[PDB]
Amino acid sequence: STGSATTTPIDSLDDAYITPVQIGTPAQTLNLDFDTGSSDLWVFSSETTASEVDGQTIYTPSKSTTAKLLSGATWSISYGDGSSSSGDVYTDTVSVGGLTVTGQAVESAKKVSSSFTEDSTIDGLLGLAFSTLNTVSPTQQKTFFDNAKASLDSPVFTADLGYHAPGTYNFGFIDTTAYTGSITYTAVSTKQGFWEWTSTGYAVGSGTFKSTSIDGIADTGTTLLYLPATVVSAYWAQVSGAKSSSSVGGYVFPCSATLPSFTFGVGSARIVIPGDYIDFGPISTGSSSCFGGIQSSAGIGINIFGDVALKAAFVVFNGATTPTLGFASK
Repeated sequence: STGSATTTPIDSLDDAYITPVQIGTPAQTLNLDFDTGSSDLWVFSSETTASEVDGQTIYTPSKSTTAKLLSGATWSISYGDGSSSSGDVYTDTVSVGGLTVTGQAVESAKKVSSSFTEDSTIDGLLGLAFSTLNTVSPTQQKTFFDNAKASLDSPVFTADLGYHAPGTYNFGFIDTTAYTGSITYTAVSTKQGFWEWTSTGYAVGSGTFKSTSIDGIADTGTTLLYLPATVVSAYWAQVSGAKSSSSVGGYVFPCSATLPSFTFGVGSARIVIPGDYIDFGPISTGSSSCFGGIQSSAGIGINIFGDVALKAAFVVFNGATTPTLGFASK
C-alpha cells in the first residue's frame, strides 16, 4: 500500500504545515501537524477542556463506530517550545492520503497549553519520530508510520514541504518526479528517538564551504533552523545591521536587507536554502525589524533541521531495519 497527502502552510510565514487526516467511522477529518520530532498522534476532542478550544475541529470518539477506549492509558507531552498537552487514549481507524491503519492509538486531549488553543488552524499532531518517544502510559503506543510500515510497498515516507506553497507527504514510495538529480542518503542514529544525522558542513551565500560535522535532527514540527552559535554568527555577520536581540529572543535583521543563501552538506552533496526562506518577517506588526530563520541552538541541547532547511529539499525518511535519511534538491 501507499498514501499521498497534501500539506499546506498554516499562514503566510510557513510557521507550520497541516495535513488532513481521516479518523474514525464515519470519517472525521482533522488537520494535523505532521511532526518528525515527536511520536504521539494527539487531537483536540470532545474531551478537551472547553475554554481551551478556540476554532479547532474536534474528534468525537462517541460518534465513531470503530473507536474504543484504551482502558487505563494516559499521555502527557511537553515540546521544545514549552507547549504541552495531555489526556486519555482511544484506538480507531486512521487514514492519511488513502493509507489506512486500523487500531491506531489516537490520543485525546483533555488539556492543551495556550499556544495550541491560540492556533485555530492546528487540530492536533501526528508524530513521525521513533515510537520509543511515545508518551502513552502504561503501555507505550506505536506511531502511524510504525503501524503502517509492514503494509507499505517500501518502508519509507517522504516530506516535500513548500515555500509559501503546499507540498506533499508520501508513504510507501519515492516519487521520482518530485526532485532533481539524485538522493543522497546519510546515516541515522535512533539513540535519542529522533531522525538524528550528521551534516558535513555549511556555506554562507557564495562563500566557501566549511567542512565540519553538525549532528542534528530532521524535524518537520520545528519552524526554524537551529544550529551552533559559531555557524549562526557566521551567517548573520553577512547581513548589515543584523544582531542577536535578547529582548526579541534571537537574531533580527533590517527588513530592508537582502538575505544570503545558506548551504548545508549531506555527505558530498549540498542543499541550498535561498535567502528568502530565512525571512520570518516583522517582529511585530509594522516593525522594520525582521526575525531570522536561522537561530542558535545553544541551550536547546540539540541542533534542529526544521522546516527552513527541510523545505529546500525532498527528504526521505527511510524506516528500514537500519534507518537512514535521504536528501535531494528539487
